[PDB]
Order: sequence, then C-alpha cells, then structure tokens
Amino acid sequence: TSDPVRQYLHEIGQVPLLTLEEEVELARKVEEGMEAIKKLSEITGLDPDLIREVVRAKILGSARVLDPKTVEEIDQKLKSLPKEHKRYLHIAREGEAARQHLIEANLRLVVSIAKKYTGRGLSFLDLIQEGNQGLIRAVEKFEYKRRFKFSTYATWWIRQAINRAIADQARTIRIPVHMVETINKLSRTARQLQQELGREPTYEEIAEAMGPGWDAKRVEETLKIAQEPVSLETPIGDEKDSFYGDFIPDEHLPSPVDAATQSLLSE
Amino acid sequence: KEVRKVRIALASPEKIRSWSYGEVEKPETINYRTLKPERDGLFDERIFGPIKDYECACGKYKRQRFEGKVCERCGVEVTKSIVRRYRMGHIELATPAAHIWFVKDVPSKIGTLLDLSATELEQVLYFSKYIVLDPKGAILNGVPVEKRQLLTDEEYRELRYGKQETYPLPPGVDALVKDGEEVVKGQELAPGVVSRLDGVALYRFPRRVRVEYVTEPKDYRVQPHMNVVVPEGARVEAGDKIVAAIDPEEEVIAEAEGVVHLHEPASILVVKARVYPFEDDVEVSTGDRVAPGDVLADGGKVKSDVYGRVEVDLVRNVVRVVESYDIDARMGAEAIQQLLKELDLEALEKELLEEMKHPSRARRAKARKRLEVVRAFLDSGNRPEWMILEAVPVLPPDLRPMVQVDGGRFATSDLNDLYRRLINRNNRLKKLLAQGAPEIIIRNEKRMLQEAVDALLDNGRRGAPVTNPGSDRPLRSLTDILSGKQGRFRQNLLGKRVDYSGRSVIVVGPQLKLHQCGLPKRMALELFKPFLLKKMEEKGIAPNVKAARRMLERQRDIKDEVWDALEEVIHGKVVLLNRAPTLHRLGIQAFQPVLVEGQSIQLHPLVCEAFNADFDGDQMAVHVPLSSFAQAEARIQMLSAHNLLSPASGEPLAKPSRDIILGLYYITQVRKEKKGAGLEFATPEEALAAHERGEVALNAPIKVAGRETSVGRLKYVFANPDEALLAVAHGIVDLQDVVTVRYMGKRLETSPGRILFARIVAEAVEDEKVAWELIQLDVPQEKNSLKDLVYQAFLRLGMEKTARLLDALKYYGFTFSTTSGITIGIDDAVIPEEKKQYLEEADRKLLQIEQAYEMGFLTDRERYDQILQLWTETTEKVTQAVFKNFEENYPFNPLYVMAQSGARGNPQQIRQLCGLRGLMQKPSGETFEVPVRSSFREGLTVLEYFISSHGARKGGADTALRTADSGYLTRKLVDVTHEIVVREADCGTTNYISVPLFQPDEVTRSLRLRKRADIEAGLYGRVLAREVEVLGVRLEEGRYLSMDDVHLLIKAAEAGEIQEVPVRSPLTCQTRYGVCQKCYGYDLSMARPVSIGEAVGIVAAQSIGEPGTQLTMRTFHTGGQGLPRVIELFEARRPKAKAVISEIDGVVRIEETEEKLSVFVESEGFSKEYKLPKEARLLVKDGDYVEAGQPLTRGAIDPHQLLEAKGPEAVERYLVEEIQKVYRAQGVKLHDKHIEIVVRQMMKYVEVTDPGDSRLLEGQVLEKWDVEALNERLIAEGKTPVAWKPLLMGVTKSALSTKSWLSAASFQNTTHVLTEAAIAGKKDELIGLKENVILGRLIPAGTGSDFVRFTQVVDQKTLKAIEEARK
Amino acid sequence: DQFRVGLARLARGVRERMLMGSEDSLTPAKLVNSRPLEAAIREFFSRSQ
DNA sequence: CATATGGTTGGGTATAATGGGATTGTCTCGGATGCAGG
DNA sequence: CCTGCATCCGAGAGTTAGGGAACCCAACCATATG
Ligand SMILES: Nc1ccn([C@@H]2O[C@H](COP(=O)(O)CP(=O)(O)OP(=O)(O)O)[C@@H](O)[C@H]2O)c(=O)n1
Ligand SMILES: [Mg+2]
Ligand SMILES: [Mg+2]
Ligand SMILES: [Mg+2]
Ligand SMILES: [Mg+2]
Ligand SMILES: [Zn+2]
Ligand SMILES: [Zn+2]
Repeated sequence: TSDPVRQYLHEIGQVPLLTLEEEVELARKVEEGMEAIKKLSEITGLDPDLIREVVRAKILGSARVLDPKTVEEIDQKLKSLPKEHKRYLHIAREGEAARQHLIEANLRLVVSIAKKYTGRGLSFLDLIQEGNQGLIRAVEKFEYKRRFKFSTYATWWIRQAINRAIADQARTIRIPVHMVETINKLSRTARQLQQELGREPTYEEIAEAMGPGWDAKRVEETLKIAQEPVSLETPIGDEKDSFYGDFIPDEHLPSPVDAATQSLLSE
Repeated sequence: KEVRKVRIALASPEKIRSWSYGEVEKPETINYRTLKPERDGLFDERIFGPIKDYECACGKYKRQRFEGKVCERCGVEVTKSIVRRYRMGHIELATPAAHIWFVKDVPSKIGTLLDLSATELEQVLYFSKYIVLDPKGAILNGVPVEKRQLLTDEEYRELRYGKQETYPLPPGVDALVKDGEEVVKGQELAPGVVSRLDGVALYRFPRRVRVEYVTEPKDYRVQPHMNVVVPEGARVEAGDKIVAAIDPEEEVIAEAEGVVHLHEPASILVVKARVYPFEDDVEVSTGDRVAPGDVLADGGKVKSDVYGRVEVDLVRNVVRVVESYDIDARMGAEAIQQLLKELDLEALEKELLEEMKHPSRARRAKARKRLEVVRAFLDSGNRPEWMILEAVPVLPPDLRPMVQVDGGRFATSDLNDLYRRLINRNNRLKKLLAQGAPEIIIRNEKRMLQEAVDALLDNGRRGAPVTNPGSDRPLRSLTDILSGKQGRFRQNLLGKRVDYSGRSVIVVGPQLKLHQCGLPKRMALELFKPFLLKKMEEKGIAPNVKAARRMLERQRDIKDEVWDALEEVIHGKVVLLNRAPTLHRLGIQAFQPVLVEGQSIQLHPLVCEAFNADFDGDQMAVHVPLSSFAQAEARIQMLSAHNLLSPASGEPLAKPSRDIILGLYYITQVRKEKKGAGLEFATPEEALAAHERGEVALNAPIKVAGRETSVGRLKYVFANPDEALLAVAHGIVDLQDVVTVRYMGKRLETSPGRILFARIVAEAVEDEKVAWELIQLDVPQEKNSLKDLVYQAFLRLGMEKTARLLDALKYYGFTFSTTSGITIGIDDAVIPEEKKQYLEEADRKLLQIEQAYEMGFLTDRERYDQILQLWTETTEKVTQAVFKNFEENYPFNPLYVMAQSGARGNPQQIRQLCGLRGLMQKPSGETFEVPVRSSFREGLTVLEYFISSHGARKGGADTALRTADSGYLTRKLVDVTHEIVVREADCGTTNYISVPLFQPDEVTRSLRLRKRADIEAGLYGRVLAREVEVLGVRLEEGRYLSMDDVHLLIKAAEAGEIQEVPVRSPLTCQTRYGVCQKCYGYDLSMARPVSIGEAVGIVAAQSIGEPGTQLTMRTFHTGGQGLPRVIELFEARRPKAKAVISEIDGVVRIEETEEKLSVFVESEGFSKEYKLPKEARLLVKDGDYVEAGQPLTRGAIDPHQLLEAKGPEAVERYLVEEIQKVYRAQGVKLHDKHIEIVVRQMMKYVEVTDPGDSRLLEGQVLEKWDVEALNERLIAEGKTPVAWKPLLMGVTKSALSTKSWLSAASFQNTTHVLTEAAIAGKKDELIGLKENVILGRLIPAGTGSDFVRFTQVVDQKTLKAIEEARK
Repeated sequence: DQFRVGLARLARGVRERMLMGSEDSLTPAKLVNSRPLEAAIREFFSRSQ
C-alpha cells in the first residue's frame, strides 16, 4: 500500500523484458512510422506536429484526455486519402505503438541507472522520473540502422537527464548550470589538493590549480555564492521548544521610536 | 464596523483563484547574483508586491503619491511593502489532488459521502486500483460489472484490451500448428509448450522460410536483424522480395514462381480475437474500438460481430478484433472528483431517511452518521467537489521568509522547499502529459504529485514524512504550524511576549507595607522610559525627547535630577508582579513600587504563600499597565491589599507564617514548673514564704484555701498592663509568667505576653472593644488562631483595617522571634529513653515469630505480614513516645515548638529526626524485612542509606512525571468552563439542591453527622432556597448563608431539628452561558455577594487545579488513588474495578456453590441475577433491602450506569461527593461551587430518542438548552415534541463538542475541529473568553461586561446645565 | 562507531569509482574520497547530544 | 535609442548495461472495525 | 440476521528561564556602456 518505491517497482516488473528480435522490430516500426507520418504531412500539407499529436491521441484512446473537434475532423480527413497513402497512416499507428512498447519495456534500465545518484538533493522517485524523460528522448532519437543495442545509446541520455535535473532542482536558490559545474570543479580540485597537501589548502592554492583567470578573490566569491540557506525551523536545544527563527529580529518594519520620531518631525 | 462573528467554510477553486494575485509558475526563489526575487517565482514582486515602500522593481517609480500604479516596465504596483504579508498566490495543478484533511481524518468525509471504506479510498486515490464510472456492458468472470466497482490492474487491462500469451520456442523446435489457426485451451503448440487460453495463434520471428519454385523447394535463414515480408501461405513472383534485410545485398529476391511457408517461429503469440480478411481499402484503423455489426472493410461487406479493438495487419491483409470493451474506469483524484460532482444530495438524503426505519440499530446509526455529513453540506451551501484541490493557494512570502542573517548567510522556511517540490512535480507532470508518455510513467508522476500535496498540507500523516537531504528532521507543514503546543494558537494567540516588562531575583522586603514592592532603580528607568522622557522634557533636564533619549542611552551621561523625575513619574502608579507557574489568580498581583538600590526585587513576606515564593534563587517578572483603565483595574481589583481571602475556600490567604507565628507563639506561651507540684497551703502567706525559701516554683500549680493557683498570681498583682510591662522591662517577671493584671475592668490571671498581644491587636485596629471580642486570650497564638483572628477582623472591620492589623502582626512577630532565642543544636533532637525498650521488645518478639516459622504454624505471607505489622506498631509507638517526652520534659524544645505552633514541621519528620526512620520500600514496591532503626541524629549506616535511596528516587520520579497530568487536567477544565460568567441578578428559578448533614456508617450501623469542615465547604455563602425555622430562629428565603448561619444550622442539626438544607446552586441555574448572582452566592475572596460580570468559570478551574499540582498522591519523605481518581471522575471514565449496583428494588438472596457464587435481587415483579467472582466482598446480606441505584459490592460506581438508573441529580451528587473525598483526604479545602460548575458543564448535552415532528435525527447529540427551546417552539405551534434523554460526557469530550469552533480549535484536535467546522460552515459568535482573547478583543467579563461597561459619570454642574438645556 | 559509518560510506564510494572508471589506469588515491569520513567525524564531535 | 560583451540556456555524446534501503526501551484511552459465536 | 470481543489506529502527555559525486559546444536574450 505505502512505500511508492515498491509499487513502482512492481508495476515496472509486470512488463516482461525484450529480446534482440523484439527490440529491432520495435525500432524498425517506430522509424517507418515517423517516415510515414512525414509522408502524410507532405501529402495533406498540414503541420507534422499536429498530425503526430492527433495520431497519438487516437491511439491513446478516450481514456487519455487541441480539443476532440479538431482531432476528429483531421482524423476523418486522414481516413479519406486514397489507397497507397492510408497505408502510411497504418504504419504510423504501428510505429507510435512500437514507441510506447519500447519505452514501457526499457523503463527498468532507467531505475538501474538512477539508483546510483541518491543523496545529492533529489529523491529516488524524482531521479527515476527524470531518467524516464531521458529514456523518452533516447527512444525518440534512437537509430537502429547502426546495429548497436538500444541500452548503449539510452544510458547516455538517461545520465544527461538525471544530471540536468540535479543541476536544475537540487538547490533552493537556483544557480545556472555553468556556475554549478564551476562549483563542482572547484570542489574536486580542492579535494585533490587537500589529499595531496595533507591539509586543507588555502584559497591561493585552489586559484593556482584551476588555471588562468582565477584569483583568490574569485575563489572566495564562488564559495560564498555556493552557500545553501538554513532552515528557520532548525531546532535549538534538546527540548522541542526553540527554533532558529526565534532568534532573528525583524529589520524591515519601523520601530515605535522611529515612527514617533518621524511623526514629531512631521509636526 | 465591529467584528461580531467569524465564519469558516470550504474554499472553491474559483474563490482560491480570486484570492491569488497571480500564478507562481517557477520554483525559483531569488537570484543568486543580485538577491532579488525571480519573475514568476515564489517571491515575485509582480504577484506579491514590492519589497520597498512605494517603489517598483526597476526604479521607474521611486516615490509615493502614485498609489495603485502598476509599472509598465516591471508590473509592480506602487503601494506599501507590507502587502507582501497579505497577498496570496496560486498554483494550477495539472491534475486534481485531494485535500488530505478530508481523506485521513477518521471517518473520512469523502468516504462517508460516497460509501467508500478507508482501504478502498486509499487504494483509489494513490493509484492502486481502478473504479468504474461507466460499465459499458462489460462482463468480468461471467458477471456484468456495475458502477463503483474496484478492479485490479490485471482485471482492468484484461477487460480493457483482452487476453494474450507469448510462449517462446527454443531453436530447432518447430510448431505443430500453422499461423492463423484457432487453438483451443490445452492444444499443444510444441513438444514442450501447452497453451492456456483460446484464440488464434500467431508466429513471431520465424527462423526459416521455405520458398518453392515451379516444383522444388529451397530454404532461407532469417537472422534477428531481418524481417519477413510475404504473408504465410502466399505465392511469390520473380523479382519480388521476401526477407527484407538491412543490407541490400542481403535481401532475398525470389528467383522463380513458388509458394512461401514460414517455419521455426522464435515465439508464438496466442490471442483471443476474431479474424476478418479483406481485399481492398479498409475503414477502421489500428487502435479503433468497434461494436457488433460495424463496418470493417470492403465497403461494409465484412462486419464486426463482437465488442473489441481493431488491428489492421497489412502483411496478411487482415483485420483482427481482440475482444475488449469501452469501459470508463479511472483512478485517482480525477475519478473521486467525478464521483463527487455527480452526487445529488437531496436524493441521497431521502434514501438515508428511509434507511432510518430499519429495526437494526447499527444500520440506523450508520445512516444517521452519513446524514450528518449530507445535511451539513446541504445547509452550509458548500459543494462536495470542493474537497478536491485544483488550484493550490500559496502563502504570502513574508510569512515564509527568506532572510539574510547578519553574517550574510540565508535562512528560509520549510514551506519554501515544500512549494518547490510541488511546483517541480507539477511542471514535470505537465511536460510528461504534453509528450504522450506511457500510462505507467504518468501514473507514477500523478502519485508523486498527490504525495507532494499531502506533504505540503500535512506532513508526517500518511507514509514516511518528507525530510531535507542530510537530515532526519521532517519538514514543517501548515498543519504543524497551526496545531500543537508550539503551534500558532497556543504560542502566539492565547499567549504573547509583551513590552514594558522585566524580570529579576526576589529578596524579602520585611519593612515594606502590604501594598508595596521594592523595584530596582535601573529596572524602573527602563520600564517607565517614555514617561520619563515626557517628564524630563517637562522639566529642564533635556530640551526635547530625542536629546533625552540620547542622554538616557549612555550610563555615564545620567545625572541626579533624572532620578527625581523618575520618582515623580511613578507616583501613585502600580506594577504587576508575577511568579511562574501561575497556578491561580493570586500568581499575579499589583504593588506600589518603591525605588531601591541594587538589582533585586523586594517582596512582602505576607504574599509569599500566595505566590508560592521563597528566597533561594526564585525570580519574578514585572509588568507595567499603561492606560487609565489598566491602572484603575490594577489599583482597584488586583492590588495585594485588596486580596486577603482565598477565592477557592474563603479562608484567609495573606496571614502570619514562619517567623511571625513563631514569635507570637513564643510570647503567648506560659511556663510550667514542677518544683511546687501541687502542695497544700492553708494561707497565701505560707505559699509566699515557701516560694521565697525556694521550695515552690513561681508558676507551680499549688492549692491554697481550697483553690488552685500559683505563687505568681498572689505575689504579683498589677493595676494595669502598663505596670506589668514596666515590671517586665525591669526583669521582675518574664513575658511567660502567669500573674494577675487588672484590664478592661476585670482581674485576669494571665501572662504579660498575652496582654501585650491584646494591646497589639487593639492598637492596630484602633478599637479596644472589638479587638477584645476578636482575640482568644487564654490560648497560645498559633496558625489556626491567627487565621481565625484575621478572618474575624476582616468580617467585622474591613480589608483596610485588616491590612493594618496584618502589618502590625508581621512587625511584632518578627521583633519577638528575633529576641526569643530560637536555635537548633544536635542535642535539641532529644532521643527518648523508651525507644531502647521498644527496640529490645521487638528483638524479642521477632525471635518468637521465627519460632512460629520453625514449627510450620506460619507461611511466607503470614510471617511477612506479621513482621511488617510489628514494625508499623513499633514506629507508631515510638512517634507517640517522642512527642510525649517533648510535651512532658521539654515543653519549649525548638522542634516541638516549631511543630506545635504550625510554623514548620510535622510529626513524621520529627520522628525521623528523633525516634527512627522506619520501614523502607523495595523498588518493586514491597517493603523490606529489616527496618531502619536509626534516626538522623544517630546517623544511618551505608546499607540503610542505600535502602532509603530507592524511595527517595521513586518520590522524585513521581513528582516530575505527575505534575504534567495535573497541568493537563487544569487546562482541560479551563477550556470546558471558560465561557461561564455571572450574567444577571436572578434567573427566576424555583429549583434547588438539598445539602445533606448526615452520612451512612461504614458498617451500615447508623447515620453520623458529617464533619464540620465538609458541611462548611458545602454550605457557606449559599443562598437559601426556602425558609428555615431552627432553634427559634427564622432564616428567610434569599438569605446568603454566612459562617454564623452555617454554625447555627450545624447546632440545630445536632439537636435533631433539621436534617437537610435547601439552597440554590449553579447545577440548577437557568442562565445561558453563565450563572446568576443568587445561584452562585458569595464571592469567596470578599465574603460578600458576587458582583455581576465575574468570570467564575476561570476561578473554578483554577481553584480545582491549584491543589492537585502539589498536594496529591511537594517533596516525598521515604520513611516508615489521589489525582488519578479525580481525573477519572472528571472524564466520566468507567472504572476498571467497577462495582455492581442494584438497577431495581428487591430483596437479596445469596446463592452459593463450592465453585460459583451469585446474588438474586427479587422484586415483586421481577427477579434479576448477578454473578460475581467468589473472592469478591459483598456489602449486602441475605434477606436485606436495597433501593434503585444502590450498590451491591465494594468499589466505584459507573457514572453512566447511575445516570441510566437513578437520573441526573443522583449523578451530580455522586460526582461532587467523590471528587470532594479525594481533596479532603489530602487536607485541601475547596468549596463545592467550583466542582458544581464543572459538573454542570459535564452534564450539558442530550441525545434524541424520538425526533417527533422535528428535523432532528434519532441518536443526534445536541445541547439540552437548544432542544428545550425547540420543544417550547413545538408546543407553541402545537406539534409532537422531541423526546430526549440526558447525556454525561467527560470534560475533554464536552469541550471539543462546544458550539464555538475557535476555542475548540485552539484547545485540541485542531485538524478534526477545523475540518468539521469548514464542512458545516460554522459561525463563531464570540461568546466566551478564549475567542475574544484570540481576536484581541475586550472579554465579556469584569470591566468588559455589558452590565457595567456602559456606565457614565458626571459632576453636578454639568448635570444641572444639561437639565436646564432639556427643560 | 562513527568512524565505522564513515568508512562504510567511503567503501561505497570506492565501489562506485571502481565500476565507473577504468580498470587499467586506477590507483588507491583516485578510488578513495575521504570527505564522508571527515564529515562523519565532524558531525559526531559537533552535533552529537 | 544602439549596439557589444558575458552570462545564460538548449543539445549532444553509440561495447553493454535491465526491481532500493532502512527498520528497535511508553502509556493510556477512545472510537472504528473485522471476526467469532448464538 | 443480531450481538459481543479482541484489534488497530490515532491523539494526548504543566509553566517560566536560557539556549544557536561529467564534460563540452553553440545559439540567444539581458544588461552595460556611449
Ligand atoms: N519542575 C518544577 C520544579 C519546581 N517548580 C516550582 O518551583 C517550586 C520549587 O519548590 P521546592 O521544590 O523548593 C519546595 P517548596 O515549594 O519551596 O516547599 P517547602 O517549603 O514545603 O519545602 C515548586 O513548588 C513549584 O512552584 C515547578 O513549577 N516545576
Ligand atoms: Mg522554553
Ligand atoms: Mg520553600
Ligand atoms: Mg524557590
Ligand atoms: Mg504583690
Ligand atoms: Zn518599474
Ligand atoms: Zn440562577
């Protein structure tokens, strides 16, 4: 009942894995469905994204909630094309189904990859969901003609999605991706120079070890901007009665003395 | 306009969206470079307002005069920055989410409305099972499916799509069946494969292909990376391709004309579906759902026969319809909201009303409970679908601040992290929906969003609480903010930190008057600083207030004249002194401050008892009432000199203690000598001569001429008190010698000390006759005598003269205690000789009991019990011996005098100091076999010390752990009684209670007159309900019973003239939300009728709660059913040692077997039986008579059973008597009025048994006053009245069931109270004190009462001028 | 006990480094990250009741 | 008003990889509830 | 069908004080300066 990790693991485990034949077939169907959909778009003259969306909506069925009017009208127009063209529509349907089946079958690789990123500011389920997004990207961009296995191309995209999500959402005050990478490089360099030096290095050492364009003031500013905020509800003392925010005075509102001074000054 | 009511109700998505000033679209808080809020973030100035006053973000508009100007370049309105703590935002959820308050508060509102269990609701809301919204003629396992049915994922899919199975085939093994042929269950598809479901079988990835040639065959191998194009059993032509491959050279082109066959399938897919070949364009595409008789292909030549889903396989030019349905089953908050919108409340209400006619009681109760929610929704106007959240409100940023500490670091609230998680998950869900992700991923994301909303609203309720990484601390949700001891209500609304306050250590102030306190100069300067600035401006110390403040800032810049200005500032004003814990109202008192040097507050000795204060490090707080009203209230109502009697018992509370009692007792005691010892003298001259010769002591009780006297009374005869005191000053006689003095026209044989005490009282009260009447001259002055004197002086003269007398007594008691020569030495703990004997006799008898064990006459229990009893009696005898020795040999011993005067000490402690320590308890609770035979003067051994340490530790633990149950009880009583005030002079009732004067004997022998103290506590100050004639004295109706009246009634009762007293009580008052003056009686702190406007509920709660904190079962001494029983009584708890009572009347017949026992109560109509364990003890005998409601065994009576059997008044009497027994056992005096108030609140509600022609439901609990008014209305219109029975509920359940949702929410069970009030749309009318305190209003009590607060005052000149103007 | 907790965390980091890297070019210095051990010691000596 | 610089943000990597990590010394009390008997 | 009977879960448990873990590459709006 509880513990959503167990529920998600069971739901992924209810889908059997794939062999080479099934994987290659699914990749072929997705690719030919994309080719067929662009062929339909060329024949009808409409936007490819819209026909992709209507085909996907008609496949997903009523169960999944552009309104039904446009989807029905364009579908019926699509079901009006003469022969040798509607075949493309059928191939597009099969390709979309193949894409869904491929993602559903390869979801477990996402969990396997994401299970090694815990303790970095994101919960387990968030890492899995971002890995799923990366898996969707890899499925969409995968090219089977190279005879390579799908997981080899999928792992890179899954890792990219997980890393981007960690860089984007792990901090209360958002720091841009390049600055986050700079902080990580600073930390790595400082750690290596700590181990080597047998003591914590001073800022000049880190500045020298980063390379040209780095001085001690820049290192200090970078470590200052890397500070994370503390909680106003941090417990102080053993008893459950004192919080950190209880010791912070308000400096915005004017004090009674200040207001009286202003009123007397106005008078 | 004034605020009079506060309403709480459910919020619609439209209401929430109208609250918001904009939607928060991003989880960003502030920029990492500039520390300004990010656009569309949690701190955006466009949504919540500008950070600076009257200034937009980009600085275009940086001045005022532009109120309401929305910057074109930034979008920031120009207004006060304070709006950042008022303006809300909102988050638009991609999918609806359920408000956890209405899901997890048992019983669930959503579950109760839709008849869904908690497990079923949990399963649906968190995406574990589906719920059907439209069956669409679906069949599951042969049974049609109905609405509101739960399907598992397997059942749902199997029904939505169908059945299929894939069986793999190892290489080299062929399939016995052909592609596209029906296969029945059990039909073997391979030598090691057996199918399970019916339907067509389909080859998957055939390994090899046989292509003939017009004939002769040929084989082609198919690798995994290549597919087959030609359908099974189809001829092929030259140049056509068969096995399409990745490589153009690897493609297989048919050389000649030949048929094609496919063998060695990698797997077989058996599906349950229909087949339909076609030869031209088809009409329905893959993924389409069809019905029977629908067009498939060939322009309608082929038609569908079953419900299912269509796949048009172009390889074999065939449409396959898998048997499925269009069922509309959904999961989650979307489905729950759909069910909620479809609900029609009126029809459901009608179904439940018909359901209320069933003979079953449980079913009827369920229908009533469901109807409660249905009717609450119908009356309030709230829509049920509003319990599902669509737009999440966002708290203003200034209440979830992100502030920079002085060192440049940042501190933030957990709400920011919760909102960030919610926004991130919502955005990811929206992104995933826009990408057409599979349903498993979407289901996971929707579950995560629901959990995020649950954590934001109430973290730590379902599942593991959300914590920040690197810590185990749960994040603090809004529910945590509202509720608890650290929550908003209890920490910031019912109690606050205040200005103009200080604290310091306290020191005794013996030279102070009763109304004065010593305040440090620096503390006073800081406390009265604005007044000092005004006075300094008035004088010439400073030109203006600013310069004065700068002067007072620096210590070295302070001069002499500012102190005189301060002395002028405080003239006539009072301050409030408070010592924690404040157990009763006397924990805060008003005093006139005298400015002193040093840093200690000086406290009057006579208020220390009221404060429970001493001088070993205690600290007290000081507060300054500011306005004229506050000063008048402090000077008139809470001044120390105006509060001399206890509000709980009416006894004096400011009274002599410790040194004062010691000094007065020392001067009022008389010497006794044994030199003469009753000798005989014929003439006084012989006695005088004998005394001069040295044979007779001065104060020896001799007999001369047949009368007892002493040589002192004949030798020394004084004309007046002045002569006796002059002789004392000359050393002729001592204050303790008995002489004869002429005073008040009489010749008194008394000591000069008693005459001096008489002169002290007379000079303090400035009246000789009344003072002579008040004092008891012929007794030593101790605690009780002084208390009686203070009370009598109060009654006869007034508080002002009483305060003067108290001060005089304090001064003279201290003076005479200083010079008395009271000291403690090691020899002052006199050891009696008899103890030695007492010990040897025991060492003798013990041996005998051991002989009693060597011959088998005694068992373990008998020997242990006998040893314990022996040592107990030895300890008692030693105590008596010690005190007899003190009384006979050393009548002035310091310990004896201290205990006898009531100054300090009790007999047990003296016994431990002098006689022996006694038996000790093991940690298991059993006594040891050897006692501690050493006193503290002789010194204990190591083993005895360790043995006593167990009891010492047990006492310490008991104190620390129980004080919180007593505090809890006090809080519960305040919450249940806070609304009761004296609201009128007379309610007009003719009902009353009868106070009894006799009690049944413990052996049922006869009635014995009750103890005087108990009768006093039950009778003093009450209003007589009926006229009384006793001892030729007529007590008229409406007479407040004074102490003399109570004594007269007791004396009349002792003569058999009266047995009971009829009086008014709060139990029978009819005033709404309070009592009346007559039904309450005397204000016990003033000994005069209570004033209208008094908050008597708070006084009652404090009076009950104060003694239990300390004096209940204070330091415990480990030397040889208290509070729990009171808590059990106030909560209407059923006892675990419950007794058995006689429901009816009848005769007793005991039926005894050797294995079982029973008691038959045989009436004239019926005879019932009671089976009880054989070991029990019976209070009745065979052939006895018992009335209804009488007990049949020993033990506590169940109050609910008594209510059912005997009625309401019997339960009120039982509750009052049983609560008073516990307090009497500890020696605490508390008048019955307070307990009666609490019991009246306990017995407030009724339960409907028959609704009659009303809208009420059977079993619906409601207030007795409301149902009485409704019945009166019913009678006026002339219908059938509602039938009800009284209910009894504990204090907690009564307090949580009140009408006011604010007080109940601030008391306890905050989430439940708030959810129920929001569902019902309850309006708080602000009747009680808690609500007005929460809103910061004037409480409707005391000076804020409507009876007194509209009073006007005018002088005669203005009044006559106004009269002339009227004329 | 706190040292053992830190050492277990260090061992986990060593395993991840072993797998994610290159078996041919590996040294003890590259495998061991000592930050968890120092963090555990600091927490014990600064935050333990 | 018109650019020119850094800061910011979106896109990409191809042997193969396929279900996670903690759990522990209170005590009572009251209502909801599933299970057993008659 | 009713009823009672263990069974489970949820909500309580005094005041004041003081205390404190990849890297790279290229396009694109934002802001700064004249
Ligand atoms: N946890 C605690 C501990 C103490 N207190 C308060 O501090 C006092 C210390 O008294 P104490 O223990 O020194 C005995 P005292 O009252 O002076 O009595 P005696 O003269 O008869 O010996 C208690 O009586 C309470 O008012 C509290 O509120 N919570
Ligand atoms: Mg505190
Ligand atoms: Mg004391
Ligand atoms: Mg003290
Ligand atoms: Mg004489
Ligand atoms: Zn602006
Ligand atoms: Zn009344």
